[PDB]
Amino acid sequence: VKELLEAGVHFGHERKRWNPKFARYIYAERNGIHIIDLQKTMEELERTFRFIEDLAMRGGTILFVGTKKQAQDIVRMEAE
Amino acid sequence: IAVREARKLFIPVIALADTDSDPDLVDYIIPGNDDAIRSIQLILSRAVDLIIQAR
Amino acid sequence: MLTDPIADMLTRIRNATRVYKESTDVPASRFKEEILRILAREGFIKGYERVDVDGKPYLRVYLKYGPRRQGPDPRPEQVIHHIRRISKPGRRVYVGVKEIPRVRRGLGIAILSTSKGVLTDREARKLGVGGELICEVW
Amino acid sequence: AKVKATLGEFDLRDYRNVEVLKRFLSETGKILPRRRTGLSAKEQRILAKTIKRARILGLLPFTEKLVRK
Amino acid sequence: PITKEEKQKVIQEFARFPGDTGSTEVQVALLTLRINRLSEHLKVHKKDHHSHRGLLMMVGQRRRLLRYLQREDPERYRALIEKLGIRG
Amino acid sequence: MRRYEVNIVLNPNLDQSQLALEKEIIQRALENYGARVEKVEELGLRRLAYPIAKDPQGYFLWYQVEMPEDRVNDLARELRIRDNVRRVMVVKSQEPFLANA
RNA sequence: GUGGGAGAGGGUGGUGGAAUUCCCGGAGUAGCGGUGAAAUGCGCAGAUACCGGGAGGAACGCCGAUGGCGAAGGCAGCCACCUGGUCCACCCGUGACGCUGAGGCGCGAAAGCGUGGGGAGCAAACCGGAUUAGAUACCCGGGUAGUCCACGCCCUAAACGAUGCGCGCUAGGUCUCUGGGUCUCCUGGGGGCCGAAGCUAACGCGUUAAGCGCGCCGCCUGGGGAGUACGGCCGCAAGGC
Repeated sequence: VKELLEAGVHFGHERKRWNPKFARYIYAERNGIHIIDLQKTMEELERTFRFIEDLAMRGGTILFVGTKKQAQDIVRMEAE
Repeated sequence: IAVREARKLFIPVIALADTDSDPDLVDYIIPGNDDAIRSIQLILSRAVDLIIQAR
Repeated sequence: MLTDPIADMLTRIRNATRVYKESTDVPASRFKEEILRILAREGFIKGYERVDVDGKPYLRVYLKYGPRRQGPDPRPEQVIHHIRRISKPGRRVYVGVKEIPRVRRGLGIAILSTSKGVLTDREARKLGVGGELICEVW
Repeated sequence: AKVKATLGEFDLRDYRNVEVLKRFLSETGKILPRRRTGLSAKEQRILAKTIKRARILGLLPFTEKLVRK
Repeated sequence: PITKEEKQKVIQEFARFPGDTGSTEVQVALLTLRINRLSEHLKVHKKDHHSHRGLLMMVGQRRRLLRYLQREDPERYRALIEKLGIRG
Repeated sequence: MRRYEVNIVLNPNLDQSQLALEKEIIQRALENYGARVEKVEELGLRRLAYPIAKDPQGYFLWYQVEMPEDRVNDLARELRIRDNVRRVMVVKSQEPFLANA
């Protein structure tokens, strides 16, 4: 944490869109919005970063696929 | 479509999934935000930095 | 009206195990407990616990799945592929020692309520007793 | 606007409260639907029953004529 | 309509013990009272086929409870049947 | 015994003599049928939305009464015998369901 | 059991308005009516359109809903009475008293029959006109049975959700009707719409299953012949099983 919380990572969608299979990650519901348990985010993030670093050091290629509106620029800049 | 294509060819999947997603289709998952430019920025910057450093 | 409890328990286990849920709740009884203990000892379920739901005694069954699969449909392989009820109310099935069936060449099991308790087919043949044929599981 | 909105507190079951019940009728002596009134199903039902009762008493018109084309 | 007072008198009359409202005797007595009222009503109103279904359901329920009571405790069954004047 | 409301719409073209006469007649019939009045409201004359008995006016009488249910019907058929009474409405006393709370 | 709720659920008495028809009164003239176009028809014995006073029969305009109630068939002007089912809360009483149910008993749209009444409008059959190789039909003007009420029969249907009943288990989202609560919203019941798993030949169904199971009942075994013939039972008959 201490970076995730300020970045608004732990903000989900309303109760009108949540996929039931995602329920294992949700901490609690506030003011009609779904909040993600940042702790589980921490362990999962550690796991995924470990995998990413291992694959990169092995020389593997990772493809970035984000085609939303706002995500275009960030994806381009990061991938380049 | 991308995720289904990656599944079909036995390619690992990493996603920045949020509340309205199915975690099963993703092998390595980051439960966080997909809106909120700041969240995307943090996650992607960290990942790219880790890529660069561990080369 | 609930006519068969044991079929109910088996169906509860099945329906649960297929939406890949983690635990399940079933009303408690001695006979159900015997069947559950046989299932657990055979490495079919993670194990059973005695709990209380609003005072009512219930049994919580913890369920076992395989490793996560690769490619499309990555849902883990089932440990209980198929679980039936042989002897139902309105048609009771009893077998001698000679008539004890073999399930999937021994890869599966069949549970009997022999005169010496609830036993798998293997133990019942070893002891040399028969009785009601409850269920087949593999 | 909506008739309920352009009103204060009142009692629907009063079958003699003419000065308000006159508002829930069109130019022709017909009960206004929930589109024009803006009431719940229950309120609308009670209102229709009350209007019918008042019409029986002769307080309200069964039918009228609009002075137009 | 069956008044609160009549219901209460029946309950207090057929109670197994003071403060009982659920014993077989109480239920059978209440059913008997309902059956009586509905029976006379249907005697007057002949073409009321809808209430006849209610009557049949009531009679069936009473018979089921009486069967249970007779199976369990015969003395109470005979006492109740004589007290209420059923089947006679 | 239950609680009821009684509405009488009678001839407007009755003077004091006939008005008090008919009032006494209906009242006498009221205690005849075991009724028990809690309050009386007179609304004088109000304009009807359509003619009743060839006249556009009517005199309104309102009585919140209390009487056994079984007689109520009979009571109504008694209040309608007078030629001067145009409308009789007996309504079980409902509850003030307050709209727009 | 106690405290409450909703509703075109049923039966029996009454009374409210707007039409249609007929009778009469006031005037008031030359056509009304009808069709794709026209006639048949009504009118000069005063038709039609207007106003006023009567009689009578049947159905309830707005509300009105993709809504509610009932086991179905079905049920809506308003008021009162006598009653059936159902839901919620309190978990207060009894102690497995339960589910299904071949026969039996009862209810069962419309049409049809019997004994009486009633008859405004519509209208099988029937009588004319028109369209037409022919219309014995569709369109038009009349018109009995019938449609309405009481009692008694008949017992059928695309009587449909083309889906028997009871119970338990298995993601959700959304729109409504109706209750209780601490009322941002949680918690029961009912009616719909998308859709997880799963099912299905497919269409599609999917917590109101056509999913996973259990208990009981009823049916099916190629299409015609044929719901026919025969025998039986039920009906006044048509006819039904």
